[PDB]
Amino acid sequence: FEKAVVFGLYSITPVHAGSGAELSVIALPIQRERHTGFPVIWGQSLKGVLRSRFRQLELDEKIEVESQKWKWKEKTKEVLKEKADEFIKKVEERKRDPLLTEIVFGPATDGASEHAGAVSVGDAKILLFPVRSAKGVFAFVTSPIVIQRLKEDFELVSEIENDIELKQILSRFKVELSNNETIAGNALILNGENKVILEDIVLKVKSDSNVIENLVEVLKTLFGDNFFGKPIESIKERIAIVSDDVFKSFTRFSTEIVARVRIDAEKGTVARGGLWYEEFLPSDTLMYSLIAVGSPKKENLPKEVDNTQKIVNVLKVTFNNAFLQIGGDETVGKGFVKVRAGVL
Amino acid sequence: GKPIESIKERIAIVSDDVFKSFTRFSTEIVARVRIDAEKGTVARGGLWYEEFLPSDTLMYSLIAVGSPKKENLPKEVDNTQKIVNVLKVTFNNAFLQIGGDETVGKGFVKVRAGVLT
Amino acid sequence: NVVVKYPVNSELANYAEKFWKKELAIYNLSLILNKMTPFVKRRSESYKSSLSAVKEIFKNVDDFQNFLNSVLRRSLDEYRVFFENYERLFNSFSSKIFSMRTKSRLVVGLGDESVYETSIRLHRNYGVPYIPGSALKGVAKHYAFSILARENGDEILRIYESVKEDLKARIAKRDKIKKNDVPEDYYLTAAVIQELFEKKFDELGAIRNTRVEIGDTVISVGDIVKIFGTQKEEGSVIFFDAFPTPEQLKDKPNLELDIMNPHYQPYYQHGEPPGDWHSPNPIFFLTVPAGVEFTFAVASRDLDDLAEKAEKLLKEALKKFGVGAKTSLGYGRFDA
Amino acid sequence: MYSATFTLEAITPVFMRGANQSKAEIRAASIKGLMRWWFRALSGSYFGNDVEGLRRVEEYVFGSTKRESRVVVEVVKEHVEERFCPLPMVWKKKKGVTTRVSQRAIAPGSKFTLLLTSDDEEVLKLACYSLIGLVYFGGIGFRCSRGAGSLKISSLKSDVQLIDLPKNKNQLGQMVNDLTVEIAKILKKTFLCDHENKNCTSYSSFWCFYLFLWGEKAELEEVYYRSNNLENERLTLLDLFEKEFKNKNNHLSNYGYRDFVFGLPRGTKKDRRASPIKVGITELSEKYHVRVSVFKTKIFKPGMNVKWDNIFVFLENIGAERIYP
Amino acid sequence: DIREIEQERASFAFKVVSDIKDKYSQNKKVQGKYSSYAEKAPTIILNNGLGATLAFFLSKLEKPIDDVDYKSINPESFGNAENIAYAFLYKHLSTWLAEGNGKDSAFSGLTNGEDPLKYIMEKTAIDVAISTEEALSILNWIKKFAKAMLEEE
Repeated sequence: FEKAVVFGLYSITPVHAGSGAELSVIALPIQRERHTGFPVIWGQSLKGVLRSRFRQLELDEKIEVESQKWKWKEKTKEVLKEKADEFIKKVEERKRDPLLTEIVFGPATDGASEHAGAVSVGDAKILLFPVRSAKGVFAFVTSPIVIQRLKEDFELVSEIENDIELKQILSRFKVELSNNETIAGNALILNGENKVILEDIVLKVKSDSNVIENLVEVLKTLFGDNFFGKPIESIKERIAIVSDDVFKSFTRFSTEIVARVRIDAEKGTVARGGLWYEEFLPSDTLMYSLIAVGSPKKENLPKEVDNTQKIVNVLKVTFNNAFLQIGGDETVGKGFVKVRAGVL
Repeated sequence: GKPIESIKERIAIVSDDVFKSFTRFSTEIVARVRIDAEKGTVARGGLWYEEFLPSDTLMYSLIAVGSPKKENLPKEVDNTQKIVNVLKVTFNNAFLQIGGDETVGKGFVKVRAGVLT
Repeated sequence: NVVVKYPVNSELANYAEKFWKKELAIYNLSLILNKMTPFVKRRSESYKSSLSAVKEIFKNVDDFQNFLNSVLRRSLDEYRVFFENYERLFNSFSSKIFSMRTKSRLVVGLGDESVYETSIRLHRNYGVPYIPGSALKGVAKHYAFSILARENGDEILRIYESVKEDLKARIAKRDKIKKNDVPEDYYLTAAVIQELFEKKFDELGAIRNTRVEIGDTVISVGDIVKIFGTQKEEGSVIFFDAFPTPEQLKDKPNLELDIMNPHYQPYYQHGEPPGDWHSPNPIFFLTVPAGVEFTFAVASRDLDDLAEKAEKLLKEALKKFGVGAKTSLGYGRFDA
Repeated sequence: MYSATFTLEAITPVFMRGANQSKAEIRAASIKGLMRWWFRALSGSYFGNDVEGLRRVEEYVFGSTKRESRVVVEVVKEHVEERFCPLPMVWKKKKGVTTRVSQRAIAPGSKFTLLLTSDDEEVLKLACYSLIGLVYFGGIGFRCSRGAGSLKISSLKSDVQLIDLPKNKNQLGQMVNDLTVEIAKILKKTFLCDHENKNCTSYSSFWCFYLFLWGEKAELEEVYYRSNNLENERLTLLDLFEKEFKNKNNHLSNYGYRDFVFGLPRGTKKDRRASPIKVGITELSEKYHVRVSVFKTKIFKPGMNVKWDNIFVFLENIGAERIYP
Repeated sequence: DIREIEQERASFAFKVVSDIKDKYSQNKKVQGKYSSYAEKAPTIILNNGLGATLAFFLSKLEKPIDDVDYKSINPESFGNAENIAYAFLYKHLSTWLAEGNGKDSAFSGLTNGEDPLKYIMEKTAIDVAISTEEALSILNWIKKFAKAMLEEE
């Protein structure tokens, strides 16, 4: 664990991070932490799409390493000329992953015990939850628990990177809000009243400028000056911080519930029990996950990926300002996010 | 990383049997899967589920340290008290990876040592 | 006069009352429609929470439409940046983008269980009407089924007599007795085609050589089954949702009202004889007016030719079949 | 998937309103419900009191809550022109003047098509016959029972053969028995339901249906209500018919036109009964005549009954000519 | 000894579904309408909130609001089958949210002092969210038992 990269996920379309291990009132729930209920994307699911997307870029020769094209066929041939054609046949028959993917994410399931992957994809936690509001149509909602968990994440990368200067960016945040109170920008507070309406509740506004500004600066440092398509200052006034249980209620209720049916052409109506409900993460939600990078454990590594730093820049240059598919319902335009590769 | 008084309000003491039920069943169960790249769906027989200890779980160990058996040692590690300060300094407020699911970001745990009164 | 009561908790009750009287501006249409439902009470001693009932609390229907559009028009900037981001998402994949205007009225999501006894597909964030990509994929698949049935009805029945007999038996078991009624018509042809495409996808290899004419180009059955995917293979074409272009969202209204006036409802439900009684009870449902422009996008994953074929077939489906509710009454039709 | 195109054209203003009362436009749902009613009435003679069989065949043709309708109807082109025209038998409450009330309506003419499609030839023929019977024997929209919303076909393009267009009064009258025989034969061949059970229809149907003709005109401008005064000498065909209706001498009744021999909203009893007489206007060989369609039923409405002879004596009084039967 | 709340949920759902099945065994329409309403109720609660759903149940019952005491509702006193099903559903939901499976049971009820409609009327949003979770859970149990043992349509 030498260097850690933070990946920011912003849902353009609703994301159904499938769970498939439980049954609820609204069927097909999403994967959430059991003790909290906050919607999360487990690392295994998030890693799979990243690995799958990486394979296509390499197999189509689209990965730019050190601003140079990666010809994996020759790169594997130069590195592993002893079995260059033998290994190529394994990946030609899809029995093995290509050279670069096995170095970064890890060897294919066929070669499980050869070595370990160089990437530790952390779980994607909820950062900003879009919640409907009277004025300021939807407000990015955060909780003291989320930022507290974000603070520990910054402690982890600081320990990994040995950079204390990054361990005090958000250390000045300590807020104790009641259920009826909130910290929100002016765009959400109703005119002439110190109250806000977040889709089911009237919350009195607590005034403290630095809390939102501190959080706003953190995202600006994390993901640059472009908040996935809009300036951060344009959204700094729409951020609201609510109590712990208020945020929990929002994530357990404000998630999209979509009704889907199957129409049989024999009759022209919904088939017998051909209707089911699917729960989706709302559009315009922000989720972050650190991508820890260790020492690549493969033998005879190329000089372009020998160290962790050379791995980190390749990961950033290939998974920044890109669009991925998370969860199911890929063919019906669901689960699409815009990813941002940020370094503290 | 957080004030202890902020979490005192959320500490519950339950009976032994009730706590046992929480330990047995409230642990996380995740249905992992693998998908065939060519077909785009779940590969045949590629489905297995795991059990995880929930996050924000507080566990305490107890390290007992004696005098270093190996001789020919520097003065800074002379006695156990010298050895103790090495462990305390290098492990207080440090993050480890216990158990192995590292590649999928599981197992990280904050570690805070410290001697008693 | 009338009395309006709100089933929401305190404080928010007064705030929603102020919101509905246009005292305070509202920016999110979905929120005001769903979580701030007004229970308008007529001369009857009851609080009817129906769209027809809530229409009364306004001056007239035109005031209702203007208020709804004004609430929608406030979120124009945020919806515009969201649409820009969505269009940027289209350009990433090698997708085909085409735009069609609502030739007739369109209403999607009329059947979702709401307090109003009717609903409409409104975006959770900006409260704008949109067509989910699942609906587009379904209507494209069903139009392909209909074209296949019309073009090669009896042929596939000869090829697949076993499954058609199984389907006839299944219909016979469900529908009273009807032991050998089984009218071998376009309905049964479409049913057996769907059964082939849903549970017997492997048998489609024999008919993969067949081609059906859509628009100007021809499309193979194997091409169709690759486009829509099966229970064992994922589809090769991504069906994105359809959104209205925000440029016209300020000039012409994007939402409007429609009327359902079911005379002879007891005749249809309780079996009473028809005639000049059973005073009709009308209720209203929201729908996007005709002429509203929409943007559609389909992206492939293996071959771009598959994407263009799916685009042509979907264009034909929206031109003829139509999407949304009341597709049998000319609703939800588009044109170039 | 057979198709059938009908190019309609309204000879009289049409009052068809959507959700917005002020705005009037052609509605596919309203005309589809009207076709459902006209199919129920026209095929009612073949069914009589067989309510269950008629409901079954109606659910077959026009769908139900358990099966999609196999007939799809959509209006394609609408060359409409919104204008203001007065209500037939409604006058304003102005002090002294008490003139007519003119709401927005579709102008006369306004040739708009109407497209029919079905997967079965028999069901398409049945739908076409019901729609043509509705067009010929009545109007569509508000106040249709008092000479409003009637149209005629300007062009026809269909695959399944239909009845020929009548050229005069005799052909129009024979078309009633024609359409009845064709629908009876089609239903007996396809559905094979009950074969004309002997019982008077409990609802408005063709079991007891009579067609009447009254007056004639050559210029459409002098047909619909134009003069706002009874004493005016420029009374049109509709205006003259309304004046004759107002005269209590023609119809023999205790309350005259104000009795319950017509639509229910007249007097203390509000109810929802419509006028059995369906006043319409038909053009025959470029000559326009008032169509008086009367539907006789066993029971007027559950709770009370009325004497039907008042309508017939009224028709005989002002010289209405019965073309059918 | 302790009893899990899920056991009380299952017992209450089975009791109410068996009661409606036994009382209206002949009434196929009542059972079908009740099953449809039970399967459609959770979606309405999610879309419009628990209070809106509770009031909408009373809207079809033709009873006015602000006089809503569930103990003072005779669900069998409604002629229409739809009214019967709506009254049964509202009574079951309100009884669960006000008294649970009884005082002696593990779940004594959330509101415990008045009708849940009034609870939503004059109480904070955290309590109404807890009530919404409880209502969704009991509705899931009732929907399962109705889809299992009650005749559909």
